Amino acid sequence: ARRRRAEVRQLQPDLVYGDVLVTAFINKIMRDGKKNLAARIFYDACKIIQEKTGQEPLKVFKQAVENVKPRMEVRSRRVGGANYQVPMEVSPRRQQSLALRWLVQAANQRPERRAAVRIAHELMDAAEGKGGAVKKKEDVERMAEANRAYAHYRW
Amino acid sequence: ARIAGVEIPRNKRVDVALTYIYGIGKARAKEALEKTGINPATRVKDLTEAEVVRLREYVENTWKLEGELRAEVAANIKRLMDIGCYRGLRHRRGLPVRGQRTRTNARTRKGPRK
Amino acid sequence: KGVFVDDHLLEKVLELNAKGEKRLIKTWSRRSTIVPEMVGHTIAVYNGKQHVPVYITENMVGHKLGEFAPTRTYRGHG
Amino acid sequence: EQYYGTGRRKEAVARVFLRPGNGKVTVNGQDFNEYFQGLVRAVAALEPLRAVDALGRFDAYITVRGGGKSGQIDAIKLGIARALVQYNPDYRAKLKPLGFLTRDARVVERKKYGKHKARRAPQYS
Amino acid sequence: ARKALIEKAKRTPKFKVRAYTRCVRCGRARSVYRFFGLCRICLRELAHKGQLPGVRKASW
Amino acid sequence: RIKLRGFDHKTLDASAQKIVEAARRSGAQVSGPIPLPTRVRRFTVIRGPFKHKDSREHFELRTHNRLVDILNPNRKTIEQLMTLDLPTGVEIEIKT
Amino acid sequence: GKGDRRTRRGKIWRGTYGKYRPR
RNA sequence: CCGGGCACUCUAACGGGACUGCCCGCGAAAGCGGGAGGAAGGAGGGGACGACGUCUGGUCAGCAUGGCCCUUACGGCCUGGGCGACACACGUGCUACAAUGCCCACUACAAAGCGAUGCCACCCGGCAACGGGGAGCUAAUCGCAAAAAGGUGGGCCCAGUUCGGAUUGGGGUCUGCAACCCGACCCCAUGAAGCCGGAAUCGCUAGUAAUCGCGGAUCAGCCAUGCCGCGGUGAAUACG
Repeated sequence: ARRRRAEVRQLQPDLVYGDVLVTAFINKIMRDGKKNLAARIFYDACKIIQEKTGQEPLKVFKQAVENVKPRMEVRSRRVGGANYQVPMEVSPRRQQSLALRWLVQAANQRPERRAAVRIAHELMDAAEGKGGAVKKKEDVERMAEANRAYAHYRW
Repeated sequence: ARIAGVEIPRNKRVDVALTYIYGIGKARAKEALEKTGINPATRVKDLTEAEVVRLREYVENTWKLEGELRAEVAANIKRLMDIGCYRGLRHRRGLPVRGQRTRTNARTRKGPRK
Repeated sequence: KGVFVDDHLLEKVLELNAKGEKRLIKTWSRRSTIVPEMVGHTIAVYNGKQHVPVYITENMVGHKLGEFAPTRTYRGHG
Repeated sequence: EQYYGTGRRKEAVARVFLRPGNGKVTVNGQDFNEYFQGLVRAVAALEPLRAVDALGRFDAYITVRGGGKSGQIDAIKLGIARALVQYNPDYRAKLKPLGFLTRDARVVERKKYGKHKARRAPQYS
Repeated sequence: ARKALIEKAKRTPKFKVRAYTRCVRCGRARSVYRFFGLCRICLRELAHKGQLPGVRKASW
Repeated sequence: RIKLRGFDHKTLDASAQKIVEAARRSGAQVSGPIPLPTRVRRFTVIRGPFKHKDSREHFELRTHNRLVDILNPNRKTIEQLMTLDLPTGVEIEIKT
Repeated sequence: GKGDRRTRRGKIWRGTYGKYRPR
């Protein structure tokens, strides 16, 4: 996309809750294409959002997204002969991808036995303020603003 | 000791435990469960002396096993290298026997390189 | 079932050991299997350049001919 | 008696008969839920029945040959979105605007001579 | 060793393993297509001249 | 069962409507032209004489099968089709 | 997996049968 | 499966269809944005096709070809060896270091092809490789043939391990005159490294990458993890 704007693909809803952001997390839970295995691990762990802390698997997910989505990020740019990390607002589309991705990583790293077990846990804790993706979101955000010295070094 | 040539594997099952011995893999092991009546399930602490001194009475009697077999295979080298025999001549070299390239790779018979 | 020894050599062999055991049979048959009559002699086997002799014993009966006169010269690297 | 819809999607063949009534579903001589067990893309080509509210206007008989499990599924999606615009040619309204018509030419590509799997190029120096 | 070689493929010798596909207009040993009797480069230049019965250049 | 083999279809599809058209005028009652799935043999070749594995090309052998049946046989049917228009490159087959 | 012959996945990749994968 | 039927599915030939052609927006024109109808729109996806030329690029070892040179040898046959050597060095790759895993049972859903001293249905014997017997096909009607993953539900429980299959010992088969050097396939046992990799680097934009199995060629057999194909599940992202 030197030329064009690089087409943003919509996703399907998910047959189970009809949510285009539930397909977007399951795709990032995916591995080797084996999506049938990618989909259990949600509803395997959605069930773990329901068993433990009896609530709403629909809504604990959708909060855990907004509880890891970073409004300010820093990317390094070259000026003078310097490597200044530039303060910038990470766009909403970048957010979705950013939110979901840390959410898989932080979860995969967890010391729990089954995959979904972690997945649920993380989602729970993200909305609760204390996850692994939630550190990373604050890390980037306060990495920015620590760098507001480079705010007009933004495009 | 405990069982067989003097080895010990509890806290796991009996069959997987019988693997852990020299001269029994996964096949000879489930052929011993056949010939004694033990059922591969039981967790070795969960076996009682009877079916464990039954175990032994068969396995310590049929095959060889610990101490030996190490000496038995080694006398298939003791003779191989004392013989002709090229194959025992690349035991005297520390080199791959079953005809692989040595120009490249070939490490597990030489060890990490120098 | 199947054991292979050329039979131009086992012809001499069962003619040599028979008609007064000598030794020193030169041959180009390392493909043969050293059948148990060869026991105690001296076969001069061809590795390609040289006829390396072998003093045949019991310690190697079911064995072939060409393992016993290796084709390559090693000695070392360095 | 029936309503018929030809379905394909990437080397798949799904022949449907929207024989009216309750809503029970057989493909290749068993319940949709028996054949398509495990699969979560398996709920499905019954979704075109959700664009014209007719979960309770049609049982189904289907024959299917080719591709794979979820590749057969998208065939019946053209096979159920066609068997409804056939019944009521005024029901493509909320079918093509809802995008359940058409047939996706999203085929697996010819492996190229040189590139290890169509495009996955060899590593160089 | 080359021509006296191609002669040697024409005369089956001591065993049945010992035969191979040499070539005809090529004296070529490798990449011998036995259906065509032709040796990958034999094959190709005659495929372009059309001296090969209904052998198309593909495209799909 | 008049199993018509061949390489070229346009020459093969002029004579399988020839023993189609002509036996119908000479008896009964001609099974129309049935086309079997063509059996394809390919040849992928290193274009260059030497090394150049990176560059090759694709050649195929399309030998398309064609069957056709005669329903009510008759005489004059195998004597109208005893002497037949060729072409230089078409394969025949007789059965019943 | 596919290099451990003495199992199911090992024979398949390889194109073989026996005990751990029979016919 | 029989009748029975071509509507299907499929097969394989000839046709149809997209044309910025219709509207809206802007533009001098061409042309861009957006709309409808449309199976597909703006090269719809891929292939094939790659300019005058460049790199004194590559092949005299496919072949031919100017010349130089050898003509009981630089010809030629043959037996045996080497092309597979190993102190090391780099490229392409295979299988991994596990639990989104491995193992075992059972259960589904492809495509492309190839099949006569061939593909071998099916029984019998073998833990098996295989070994007998033996049915059918000139092959859309017999055969390779199993797809695999997946799905079900049980085993494993974080263990250098039911992770991983190297190494070696022994007993075996098949091809073949002949498997010492140097073959694959099988059974038992041995079960090494490796707990994801420094500096560096490669591939790929949609059905692509990833992951999974299947064929074919050459080939007696085979050292294919290679190559040329085929389809199964099926993403990530693109401010610039």
